[PDB]
Amino acid sequence: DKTVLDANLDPLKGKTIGVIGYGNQGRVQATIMRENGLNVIVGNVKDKYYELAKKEGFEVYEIDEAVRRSDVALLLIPDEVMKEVYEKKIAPVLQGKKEFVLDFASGYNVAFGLIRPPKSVDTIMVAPRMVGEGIMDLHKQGKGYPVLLGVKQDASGKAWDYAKAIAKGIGAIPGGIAVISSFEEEALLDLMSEHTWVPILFGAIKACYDIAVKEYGVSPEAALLEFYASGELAEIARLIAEEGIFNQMVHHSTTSQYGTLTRMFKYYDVVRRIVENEAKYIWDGSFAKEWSLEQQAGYPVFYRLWELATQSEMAKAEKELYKLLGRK
Amino acid sequence: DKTVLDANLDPLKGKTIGVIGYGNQGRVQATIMRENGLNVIVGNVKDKYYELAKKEGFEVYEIDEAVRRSDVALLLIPDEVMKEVYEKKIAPVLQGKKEFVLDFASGYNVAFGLIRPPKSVDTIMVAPRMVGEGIMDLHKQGKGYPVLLGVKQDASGKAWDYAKAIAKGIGAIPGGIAVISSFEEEALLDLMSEHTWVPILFGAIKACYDIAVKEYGVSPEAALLEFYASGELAEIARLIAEEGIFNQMVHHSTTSQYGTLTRMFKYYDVVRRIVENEAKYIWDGSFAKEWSLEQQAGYPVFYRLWELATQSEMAKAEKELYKLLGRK
Amino acid sequence: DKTVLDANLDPLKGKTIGVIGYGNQGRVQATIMRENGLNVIVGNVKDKYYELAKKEGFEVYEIDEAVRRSDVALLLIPDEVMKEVYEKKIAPVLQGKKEFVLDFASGYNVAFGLIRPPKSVDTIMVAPRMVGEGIMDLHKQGKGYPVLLGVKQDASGKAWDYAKAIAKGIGAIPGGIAVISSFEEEALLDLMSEHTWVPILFGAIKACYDIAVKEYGVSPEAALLEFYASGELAEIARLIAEEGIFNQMVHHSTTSQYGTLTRMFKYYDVVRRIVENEAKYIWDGSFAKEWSLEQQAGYPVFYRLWELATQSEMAKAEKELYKLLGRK
Amino acid sequence: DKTVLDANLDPLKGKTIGVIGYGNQGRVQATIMRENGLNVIVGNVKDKYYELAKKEGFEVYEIDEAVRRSDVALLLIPDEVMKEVYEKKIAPVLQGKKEFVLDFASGYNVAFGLIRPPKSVDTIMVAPRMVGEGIMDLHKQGKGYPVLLGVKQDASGKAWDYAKAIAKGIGAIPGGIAVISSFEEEALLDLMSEHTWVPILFGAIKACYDIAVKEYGVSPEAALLEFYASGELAEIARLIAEEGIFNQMVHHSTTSQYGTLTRMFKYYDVVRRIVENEAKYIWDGSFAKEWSLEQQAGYPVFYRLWELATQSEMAKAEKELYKLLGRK
Ligand SMILES: NC(=O)C1=CN([C@@H]2O[C@H](COP(=O)(O)OP(=O)(O)OC[C@H]3O[C@@H](n4cnc5c(N)ncnc54)[C@H](O)[C@@H]3O)[C@@H](O)[C@H]2O)C=CC1
Ligand SMILES: NC(=O)C1=CN([C@@H]2O[C@H](COP(=O)(O)OP(=O)(O)OC[C@H]3O[C@@H](n4cnc5c(N)ncnc54)[C@H](O)[C@@H]3O)[C@@H](O)[C@H]2O)C=CC1
Ligand SMILES: NC(=O)C1=CN([C@@H]2O[C@H](COP(=O)(O)OP(=O)(O)OC[C@H]3O[C@@H](n4cnc5c(N)ncnc54)[C@H](O)[C@@H]3O)[C@@H](O)[C@H]2O)C=CC1
Ligand SMILES: NC(=O)C1=CN([C@@H]2O[C@H](COP(=O)(O)OP(=O)(O)OC[C@H]3O[C@@H](n4cnc5c(N)ncnc54)[C@H](O)[C@@H]3O)[C@@H](O)[C@H]2O)C=CC1
Ligand SMILES: O=C(O)C1(C(=O)O)CC1
Ligand SMILES: O=C(O)C1(C(=O)O)CC1
Ligand SMILES: O=C(O)C1(C(=O)O)CC1
Ligand SMILES: O=C(O)C1(C(=O)O)CC1
Ligand SMILES: [Mg+2]
Ligand SMILES: [Mg+2]
Ligand SMILES: [Mg+2]
Ligand SMILES: [Mg+2]
Ligand SMILES: [Mg+2]
Ligand SMILES: [Mg+2]
Ligand SMILES: [Mg+2]
Ligand SMILES: [Mg+2]
Repeated sequence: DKTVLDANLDPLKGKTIGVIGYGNQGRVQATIMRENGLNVIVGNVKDKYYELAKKEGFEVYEIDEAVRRSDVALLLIPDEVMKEVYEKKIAPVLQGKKEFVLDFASGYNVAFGLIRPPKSVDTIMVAPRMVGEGIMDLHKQGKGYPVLLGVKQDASGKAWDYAKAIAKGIGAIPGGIAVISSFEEEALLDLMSEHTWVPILFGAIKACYDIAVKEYGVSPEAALLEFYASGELAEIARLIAEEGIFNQMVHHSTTSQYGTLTRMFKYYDVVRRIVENEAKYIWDGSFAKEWSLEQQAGYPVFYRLWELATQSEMAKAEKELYKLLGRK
Repeated sequence: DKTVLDANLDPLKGKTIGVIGYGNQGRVQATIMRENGLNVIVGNVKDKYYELAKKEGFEVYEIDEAVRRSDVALLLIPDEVMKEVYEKKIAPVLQGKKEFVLDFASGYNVAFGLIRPPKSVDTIMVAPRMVGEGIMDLHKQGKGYPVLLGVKQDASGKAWDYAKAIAKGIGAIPGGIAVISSFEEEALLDLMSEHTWVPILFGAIKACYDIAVKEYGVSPEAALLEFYASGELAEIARLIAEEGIFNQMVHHSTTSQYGTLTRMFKYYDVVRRIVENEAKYIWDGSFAKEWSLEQQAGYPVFYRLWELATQSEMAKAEKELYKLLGRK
Repeated sequence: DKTVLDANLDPLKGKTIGVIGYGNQGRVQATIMRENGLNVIVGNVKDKYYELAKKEGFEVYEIDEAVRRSDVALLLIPDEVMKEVYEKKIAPVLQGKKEFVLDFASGYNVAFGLIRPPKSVDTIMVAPRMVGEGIMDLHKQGKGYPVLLGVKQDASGKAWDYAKAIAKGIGAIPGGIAVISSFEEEALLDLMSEHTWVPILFGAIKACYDIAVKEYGVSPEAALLEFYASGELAEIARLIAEEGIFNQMVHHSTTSQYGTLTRMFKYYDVVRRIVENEAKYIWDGSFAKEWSLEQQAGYPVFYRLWELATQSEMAKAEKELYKLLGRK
Repeated sequence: DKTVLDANLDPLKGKTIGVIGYGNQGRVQATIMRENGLNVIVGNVKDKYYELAKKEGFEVYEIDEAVRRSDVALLLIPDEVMKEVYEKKIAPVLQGKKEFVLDFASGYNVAFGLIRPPKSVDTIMVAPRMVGEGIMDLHKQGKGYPVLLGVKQDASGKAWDYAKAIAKGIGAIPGGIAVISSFEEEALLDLMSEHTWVPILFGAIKACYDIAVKEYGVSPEAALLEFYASGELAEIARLIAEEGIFNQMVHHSTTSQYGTLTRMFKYYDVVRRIVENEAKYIWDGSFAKEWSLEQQAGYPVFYRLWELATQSEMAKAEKELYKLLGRK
């Protein structure tokens, strides 16, 4: 199928590579590649992470300097401010180039047009789905991890093979896999999760707490223990990742199975409508507007919601309890 | 009535005039006026259009220089960025003046307060309704064209006569006509069209295509031919402009007349509600906010909708077909 | 694909052809075919058009006489009364035949069963999409035009090749194209347009006028100029036919693009429902009933709506204005 | 105001007049005019009414003969079939004329386009509002009655003075009055009554009977006596015509006044909506279609409703009762 289990490493050997950032990915992928036999460099804001980068033995010039030396550059930095940084300190230098290849971790800025490099640059993506520490927790096992391949602009007829070259350049295949997919799909997917089932889950838990306490005279401690203060969810998620989402439930009681299945098929349409609405809202570009403007305004809503969440009854009770159990 | 069929040319003879821009209008109106016996100048961004402007024999200083020399200035440039340009490079110079007269092509920026010149400047508008090439396609015929007159600020008791002086200074009357109307009316009108019947028309066509193909098993080619790939609409519009909208239909079949009339009077209320909503949305200033913010954010929605429109089935089919017919 | 770019001319050479009518199509297609090397005749009501037909050098017997001489006949006459004329003056003669081929310009009467010739006649259609003058405006250019091919009844196993023979017999391919499609598709398409986007467009324009005048104190002249009294729509339609519907908008302002796209995607569902309703109403045969009965009753609704449209405020204002501009 | 209290009689003296029909109006108006000093004739179907017409001393040729002799003709015949009769036996003769003037009693057929005489005939209306016997019940009193003047087509610049000449030619002014009004207004008005308050009244009475009998155990006799079997309504209507609709109520009890006024102002909106709907239905021409088709089909609905009304309980009870009181 569309999957790729391993591929070549030719087009990157003989060229220099530009690594922008030394955070989670930057450090991991950079060290991996250096250990994969390639000449590489680093670009970074000269701060604590720069200390750590030059510590681990990576020559780190300024950003634009690392782009002048490299014919490839990977922008392993945030998604909320990258626009300005590209406008000022990268776009000029890039205009001073021919045959360049720019690859990102997230498609937010490109899928929505906030960054439009010239037609003189093959534009690509790949993105893994971990938080990043799992990838060393797998590399020391000699394993490989899964990722999502994308190409935005092709000015060399080689963007795809460059894609797989990079892929193998970071230690994903062989050992994991590599999927191919537009910038658009990656962004859509990453945002659907953050907008559909995570918040629904959290709101459901909060509602259960509130109800159980204010309408059935229950002790906060017991509610917290049942819903999330226990590690039940973690084990369930592990079993899901191992065996499968449904086959996981064989280790439960028949009562749990029955209730879960019935109520799942009973409420499927509601959440379906919700997911439709949110996915549409994303496909159109509305959420990117919303979020960019919330930055420009000074993050008021962010602030207020962070406050309301922590000043809620559930959070205070969780505080007292976690204190009791010694949990920090 | 409020119309004016021709008027004087006195207050502009003896004065210098400031022409900002050499695009469609700028070039046409400027050449017309030079050919109407007036001393004029040009202000322009020094680029290809500046090449063409100095080509056609118009001394072109910098913007602010052309405003220092002139006691009148006309801002024949876009509507999305004009704000900043006025703030930086025009407002200072203007503060260095007394007795100035500023006229625009569109009232967007003034009707909504994005540009508020001092009380030391008679502020006016006029705007034609063509795309611009029709006006030479009429001037070489010695004809005149119609326009909309507006006055925002009067500090000389002469703004209206300056208005008609300008009017005749561009070759509209005699030969066409000149209407008088606020900045507000012009903006309201130009935006109602772009928000009510153009998009409704396009959506209706798209829906007809989709339905005919996915529910009645029709070939894309035939659908495209019927709906818009033919020049039927062009001839209809021409006859409308010539004879009248309804009298135009006498050249149709009685079947078409009957169906059209019945369905027109049948759906009038719906579109009426829609038009009410949109006109209200405009009168209040909401759309200007929406659009300015969409600029500040980086044009995400614009980008995504441009993509969705071109990646639609109808567009791909139109591509294949137009290729077949040799149409570029 | 289903398209055909040129084909044979064999089955019509050696046979006589029956041309019923000398209107727009009749004259054009008849002259074309005579100029394509075929023996042809004409059938016509002996009136001014008969004068013009015998003028241009076409022997014109009576209808039934032209059918007795020909083994093919094409009924290039209206769609509202053709039924009776076929019942009286054509059905008998046709019953006096074997091996006949009848082709029409519109499928209304056949797609809905108002005319059911015998199984002794291969029954076909083709229909172009112009108004008719464009076809000489193309033939003098040596070009060809597009059309829609259909076969209703096959009693010779040759109906399709007769179809393409006729096609080339009228100067469409080579130079244009020829699509194949049932009688049903042609009728459905021609009627969807006349019922969905034309009347919606007109009602939207009318509503905009009414609103702008009665709720924002606008002068009728300016409204008329903006909405349709200008030739803006004609140029837009031309660019659509030339470049494409969406690519056409690149010549507009970004403001117009943004508003149009947003409002198009915002109102797509409403017009979709409307189009569904009307297409269903047509597929079932209801509209044909409606229209036939409106004929039998004496055209009352037709009359009254024609009156209401012309006695509207917009029409009177358009009258005064068109008078001012010299437009007849 | 628009009223006219008396006028001239000149244009009709010296000309012959064509009177079509000898029914209620025909006889009355014809005898009046003969008694007003004018040369007149009659056209009639040769039947009992023809017997009566030639009885009263009016030479009566055939219809077309009476139109050949006259330069004016008045069509004092029904509204359901007049179309055909005009098509066959009047349109030809009329085509054989120049300078003709046709006046009707009702605008149904003309206001809706079922009869469109040539531009060689000044087309007019006037219509009285009685049933016809009241007009002799007034003429023997030397009085005059009110009527509604209308002009459809003017080919002599004299249609209005012909109108008033006719008016005085029938004994309406002086003594009554004459209003001027389109064909459209007359038809609209005559049909609104027959569709709004007459049927509402009857349905209300019927509902009151049904309710009182089936939910409060009342004797049919008493219900019939209260609601309509008494002549209460007749006296009320007389007082309305004499004094005024509201001033009429001073002769009632305060209880009746209070209840009537309160419930009138309480239900005004409902009946207003109903009247709006029906008036719209008429203005468009829909009802004329409905009624013409009900003729063409054979009057099924008419028949069935006539049956249901007479086979109702109320009608049978009214039968028994009217029998008791000797009323036929
Ligand atoms: N756990 C996560 O957050 C994951 C993040 N990603 C992607 O990697 C990127 C990193 O995300 P995070 O590190 O979590 O965000 P973060 O909030 O931790 O960003 C902190 C870093 O951004 C720099 N920075 C902050 N503001 C800056 C400014 N105005 N100008 C220049 N530099 C500035 C700082 O130097 C600092 O090193 C994101 O774009 C995301 O798309 C992908 C997988 C998981
Ligand atoms: N066909 C149309 O678009 C019509 C335009 N108008 C009015 O005339 C004006 C011109 O419209 P268009 O030429 O079509 O827009 P446009 O998109 O073609 O504007 C391009 C011009 O704007 C300049 N420009 C762009 N960005 C700039 C920036 N940041 N700073 C300085 N200059 C910048 C460029 O030098 C370029 O010459 C509009 O404001 C509109 O209200 C009136 C009738 C029709
Ligand atoms: N512009 C258009 O109206 C188009 C028409 N067509 C098709 O071609 C046909 C012609 O349409 P139009 O010429 O526009 O209609 P039309 O209203 O112009 O019809 C006038 C013609 O019909 C004849 N006619 C009228 N009543 C008649 C009657 N009772 N008995 C015998 N002959 C009568 C007349 O002699 C006259 O020549 C239509 O059926 C239509 O399907 C196809 C493309 C465009
Ligand atoms: N009381 C009323 O009905 C009112 C009538 N009018 C108007 O006066 C006219 C007379 O109305 P009515 O006498 O009540 O209608 P009606 O139902 O009494 O019509 C009977 C007359 O119509 C003739 N007739 C019937 N069918 C015919 C046919 N196929 N062909 C030729 N002649 C036919 C008959 O010979 C007969 O003389 C109407 O058109 C109406 O507009 C105006 C005021 C009141
Ligand atoms: O929620 C629980 O504790 C479980 C049960 O079956 O009772 C294991 C799922
Ligand atoms: O849509 C069509 O082709 C028309 C027809 O009457 O059939 C000309 C309007
Ligand atoms: O962008 C504008 O203002 C247009 C107008 O409606 O006049 C050209 C489309
Ligand atoms: O309905 C009645 O009998 C009346 C009353 O007042 O009781 C006279 C009106
Ligand atoms: Mg994710
Ligand atoms: Mg994310
Ligand atoms: Mg416009
Ligand atoms: Mg605009
Ligand atoms: Mg059509
Ligand atoms: Mg049609
Ligand atoms: Mg009446
Ligand atoms: Mg009546």
